[PDB]
Amino acid sequence: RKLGYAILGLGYYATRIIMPRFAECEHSRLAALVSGTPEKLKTYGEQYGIPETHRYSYETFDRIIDNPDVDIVYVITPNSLHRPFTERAARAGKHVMCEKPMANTVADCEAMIAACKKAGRKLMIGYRSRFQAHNIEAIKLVRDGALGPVRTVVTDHGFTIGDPKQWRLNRALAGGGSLMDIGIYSLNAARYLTGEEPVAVNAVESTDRSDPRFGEVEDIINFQLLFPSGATANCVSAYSVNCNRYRVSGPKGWVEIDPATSYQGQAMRAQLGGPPAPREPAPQPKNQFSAQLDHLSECILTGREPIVGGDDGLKDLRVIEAIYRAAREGRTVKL
Amino acid sequence: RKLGYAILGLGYYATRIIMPRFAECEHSRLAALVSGTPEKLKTYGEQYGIPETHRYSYETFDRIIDNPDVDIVYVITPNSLHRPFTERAARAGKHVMCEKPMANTVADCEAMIAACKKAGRKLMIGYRSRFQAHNIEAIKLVRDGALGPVRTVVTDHGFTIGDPKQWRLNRALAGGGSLMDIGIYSLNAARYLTGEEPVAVNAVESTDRSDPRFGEVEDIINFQLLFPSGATANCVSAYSVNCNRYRVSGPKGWVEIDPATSYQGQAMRAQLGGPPAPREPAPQPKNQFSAQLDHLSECILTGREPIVGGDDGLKDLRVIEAIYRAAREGRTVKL
Ligand SMILES: NC(=O)C1=CN([C@@H]2O[C@H](COP(=O)(O)OP(=O)(O)OC[C@H]3O[C@@H](n4cnc5c(N)ncnc54)[C@H](OP(=O)(O)O)[C@@H]3O)[C@@H](O)[C@H]2O)C=CC1
Ligand SMILES: NC(=O)C1=CN([C@@H]2O[C@H](COP(=O)(O)OP(=O)(O)OC[C@H]3O[C@@H](n4cnc5c(N)ncnc54)[C@H](OP(=O)(O)O)[C@@H]3O)[C@@H](O)[C@H]2O)C=CC1
Ligand SMILES: O[C@@H]1[C@@H](O)[C@@H](O)OC[C@H]1O
Ligand SMILES: O[C@@H]1[C@@H](O)[C@H](O)OC[C@H]1O
Ligand SMILES: O[C@@H]1[C@@H](O)[C@H](O)OC[C@H]1O
Ligand SMILES: O[C@@H]1[C@@H](O)[C@H](O)OC[C@H]1O
Ligand SMILES: O[C@@H]1[C@@H](O)[C@H](O)OC[C@H]1O
Ligand SMILES: O[C@@H]1[C@@H](O)[C@H](O)OC[C@H]1O
Ligand SMILES: O[C@@H]1[C@@H](O)[C@H](O)OC[C@H]1O
Ligand SMILES: O[C@@H]1[C@@H](O)[C@H](O)OC[C@H]1O
Repeated sequence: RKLGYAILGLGYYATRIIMPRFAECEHSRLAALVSGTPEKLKTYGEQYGIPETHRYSYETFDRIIDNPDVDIVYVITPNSLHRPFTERAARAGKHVMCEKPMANTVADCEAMIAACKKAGRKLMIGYRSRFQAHNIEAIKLVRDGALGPVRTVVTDHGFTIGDPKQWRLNRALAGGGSLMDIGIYSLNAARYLTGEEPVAVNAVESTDRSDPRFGEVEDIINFQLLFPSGATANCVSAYSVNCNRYRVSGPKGWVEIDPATSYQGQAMRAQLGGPPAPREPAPQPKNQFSAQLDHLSECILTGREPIVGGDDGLKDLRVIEAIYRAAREGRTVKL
Repeated sequence: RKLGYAILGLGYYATRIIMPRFAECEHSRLAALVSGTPEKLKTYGEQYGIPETHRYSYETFDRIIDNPDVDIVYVITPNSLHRPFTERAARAGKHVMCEKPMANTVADCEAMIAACKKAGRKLMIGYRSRFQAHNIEAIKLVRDGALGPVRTVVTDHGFTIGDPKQWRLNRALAGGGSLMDIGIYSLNAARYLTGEEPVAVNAVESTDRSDPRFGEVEDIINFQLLFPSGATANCVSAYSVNCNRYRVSGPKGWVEIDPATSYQGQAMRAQLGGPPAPREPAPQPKNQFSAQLDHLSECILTGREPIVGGDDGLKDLRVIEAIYRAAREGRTVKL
């Protein structure tokens, strides 16, 4: 009925966003905590009724293999740590939910996929937008042919990042800048809205290296995608402006969401045979976070593959590598 | 005090949009008609009370040198004809308003500029948006520092073009496809919102050559611009989707208009400190078309240079050549 989650990395997303949302889950429960901060184990163990036997440090984490209440490890650490904790979780016989971006590189994703396959365990990447009501509505409008063939996707993701000392601005822990953290939503959306994989990539980077935030990673890196159908995407990724939106357009009309992939507050507008009008999406059973959690559990219960498996995360990293290359080399990169 | 316009090329824009707007002008009046269609000279000549003496064919147009009621010739023909009518107008001692795109090529714009300079006559390009209230307001917000430094401009212009036989879809008359006709608004806006000129250009083209519309010119061509300040732009140009908008963003906020550069219907939304909210622009004394007409007239009366002179048209054609080249060569073109 309910599979047990171990949450690993008790930072902002784990504690403010994910852990409260087991409340609306139907097939998932909070079973264990893994943290490098003993104080957090006490604080959250007490809040959520997690016994000391089900609390782990990073030093004792591998012992989770012996805990049958844990089915899934949800890795919610800085990006460069996704690969080793995923592999350790897999060797501990656990299924894995891994936050985006999946890892720093293509090779690292391949390694993760291989370790989970070797363990005979499922791997899913935290693309919660695939469970969000408005995003699902947009995807379905496209698939139903409401727009005709997709011609353009224009999508902007970014926020004004603050503290220079934080791990996202540290290349060794983040793997890269805005593209790794928030621009990936633009890429991921261009992919699920078209339902295609890009065959050509352009990119331009713009970073003020005198800014205390941007000594190591990039601020803005905007990119263009071409798809086999002829569909195109213009994407923004930024750490110096606030944006969160996409519009997908075809000859028969368009639909947009703004904000598109935020935690809440989505608003959709469509232009489909008349002037633009607000469009309310079909109701979903539960919020995107609880839905994401239950999706992995239900896949395990039914022996099915997640809609956003390791291969989806790998496909993003492939294009991300090409985006960085296109900007570096000032040429169109073919995929 | 009103200067006399001769309207040349009595097509849709001239007769449906421009000529009615002489009504609200304070320094411009309709003085003459130039047309290759005799019945149009009679119909519009009678409607606007233009005497037969002030009606010209393309054959007799050069005689306009001897009409002192004509101060300005407004060229509103297919693009490929902008240069020769502008040059002939200049040699007739007339100032010239020329519709966008200025001409097919950089070289042609340079020739037009030289001809008007030789004549000692002013040349202005029909970038009406520079006189439109919402556009003026966006520029003001940028200039006044409301956004901080411009980081991104995301702008989409396109419409679903119809009849395959029209001159816009004929290379010899149009000089190019969507970029020449409607994508130029994206480019022009990126330039006047930043107040800068691009130093690097990326582009991607997507055109279905089996479509009856697109045997000769491009459908979609999207492009990226990098500016000296670090500002960036992502732009759509399209003949197969409907769009008309821009958002300009900086670290302190953003402002967008959708539709941005239409004949009417502009709506502005801004995010400045708090949630996105409607913004009403400062009122303008008259509509963008009358304002455009009077601007050239007032420049002539006061001995000032137009804010959108020939050099602005030239600057757009320089980037347009670079956009076409970047798409063709699949590399970043430097300017
Ligand atoms: N899908 C979404 O909407 C979101 C996804 N994310 C993803 O979640 C992951 C974490 O993001 P966020 O929670 O915002 O990051 P935080 O910095 O808020 O928390 C990160 C946690 O990882 C653990 N950690 C382990 N080693 C380190 C280390 N060397 N340096 C810093 N922290 C370490 C710590 O938890 P402890 O103290 O328990 O060891 C730390 O609190 C990232 O991969 C991010 O991309 C983030 C936000 C939203
Ligand atoms: N600023 C704006 O908002 C707009 C600008 N424009 C610009 O105005 C110009 C014309 O646009 P539009 O008025 O829509 O085009 P139309 O086809 O509606 O009018 C074109 C006119 O140019 C004259 N002309 C001269 N030679 C030719 C030729 N060989 N083939 C066809 N027409 C010819 C004709 O007038 P006659 O019969 O009198 O010779 C024809 O009616 C273009 O440069 C376009 O980009 C257009 C629309 C909006
Ligand atoms: O002029 C616009 C008005 O018509 C409305 O749409 O609200 C915003 C304004 O910019
Ligand atoms: O980023 C981490 C922060 O989320 C946590 O609260 O304290 C430890 C830091 O490493
Ligand atoms: O209950 C949550 C608490 O555990 C966390 O520390 O702060 C966010 C709250 O929503
Ligand atoms: O728990 C984390 C610890 O393991 C790391 O070394 O420093 C950052 C902490 O958040
Ligand atoms: O930095 C955060 C990013 O990691 C998340 O995925 O999207 C929201 C951002 O605030
Ligand atoms: O041939 C041209 C015709 O197409 C236009 O409509 O009238 C002007 C002529 O020069
Ligand atoms: O084709 C037209 C283009 O020329 C004009 O500038 O913008 C409106 C479009 O309809
Ligand atoms: O999109 C294609 C473009 O790349 C090519 O050069 O012109 C033909 C189009 O089909």
